[PDB]
Amino acid sequence: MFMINVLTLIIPILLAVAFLTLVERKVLGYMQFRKGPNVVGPYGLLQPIADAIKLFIKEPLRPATSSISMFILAPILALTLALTMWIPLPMPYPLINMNLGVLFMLAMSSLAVYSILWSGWASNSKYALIGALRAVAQTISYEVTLAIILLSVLLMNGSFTLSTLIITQEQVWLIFPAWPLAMMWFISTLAETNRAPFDLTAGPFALFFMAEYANIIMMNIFTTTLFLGAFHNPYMPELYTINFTIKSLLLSITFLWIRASYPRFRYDQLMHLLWKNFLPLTLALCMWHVSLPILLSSIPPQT
Amino acid sequence: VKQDMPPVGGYGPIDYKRNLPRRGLSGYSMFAVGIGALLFGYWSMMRWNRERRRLQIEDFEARIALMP
Repeated sequence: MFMINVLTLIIPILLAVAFLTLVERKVLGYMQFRKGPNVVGPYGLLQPIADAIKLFIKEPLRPATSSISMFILAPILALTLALTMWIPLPMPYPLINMNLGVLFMLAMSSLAVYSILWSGWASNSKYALIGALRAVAQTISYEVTLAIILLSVLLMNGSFTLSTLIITQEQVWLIFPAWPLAMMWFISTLAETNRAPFDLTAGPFALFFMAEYANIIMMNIFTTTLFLGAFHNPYMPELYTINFTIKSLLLSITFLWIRASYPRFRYDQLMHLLWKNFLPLTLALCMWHVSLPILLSSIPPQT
Repeated sequence: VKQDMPPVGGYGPIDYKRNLPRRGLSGYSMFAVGIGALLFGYWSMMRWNRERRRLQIEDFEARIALMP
C-alpha cells in the first residue's frame, strides 16, 4: 500500500504541472485581452498534452557540451528534488510524519541551488557561466531570509512537527500575528521560484521547466499550510482537502498575477533591495517574536 | 450642393485631466489598522497557547500515572 501511496503522490504532479501551464497561460491571456488556447480541443488541455509530447519528440541539439555525465546529472537532480519534496506537507494526513520537516524543506531548496549551478557549468561557454552564476547568487541570497522568517513564524508554534502547526492554526490564521513577516516570506518565495519581477536574462528545457513549476506548486502548498487552514475533522477529511486545494489554487493564481504586471529588477538593485531592506527588518521581527511569548506568558507547548 | 465631411454642429469637450481619485485613506489610519489587527491576533494566539498548555499538563499526568 506504501508504493500505492507513492504512485498516487508522484504520478499526478505531471498532470498538475502541465495543467498549471495551461492555467497560467489562460490567466495571463485574460489579464491581457486574449482567449486561447481554446481552438485546440475543448478549452486547451490536450494542447499542453500535445506540446509536452512534441517537445519530447523534437530532436535535441547535439552536444557541443563538456562532461556529458554531468549534463545528465544536473536535471535528474532538479526533478528528483521536485519529486521527493511533497512528502511531509500535510494534505490532511501527511505521507511521513516527521519530527522535523521544514529544515528539510530549506535544505532541499539549497540542493536546487546546486542543480542550477551544475547546469550552468555543464551547459556552455563563459557568458552562460556568468549569467548562471548571477542566477545562483540571486537564488542563494534568500535562503538566509526565508529560513529566518520560517524560524520566526514557527517560534510561535514550538515544534518542527507541522502537525502541531495544523493544530495551532485553528483559532485564527497565523497571517494575523505576522502580516509583514509573512509578506516578506512571500517575496522570498517568489525569489526561490525565480520568476518575474526577478530576472533570468541548454537542455532539457522540459525538465528544467518541470522542476521550476513543481517548485512553484510546492512553495504555494507550503504557503497555505504554513500560514492558514481551516478546522480538521477526522473521519471526514475531504472537507479539509477541498478547502486546502481551494486556498492553494487562489494563492497560486495570486502568485502568477503578481508576476503578470511588473517589470524585472536590476540585479544590483535586487541585491541592494534584499540586504539593505529585508535583512535588518527580518532580524527585528525575529527578536520581537523572541521577546513576545515571554511577555504573553505563552511559550508554545513544545511536546 | 456640397457633401464634404465638416464637423456637423460642433463636437463637445474632450477631457485631458490627470484625474487620479487617490483611493485609500491616510497612512496613520493604516498603521492603526495594522497594529490593531496584529494585537488582536496576538491576544487570540496567547489564549489558545495557554489552553493547549493546560491540556499538555493533563497529558503529562497521563504519562506519569501510566508508567509503573
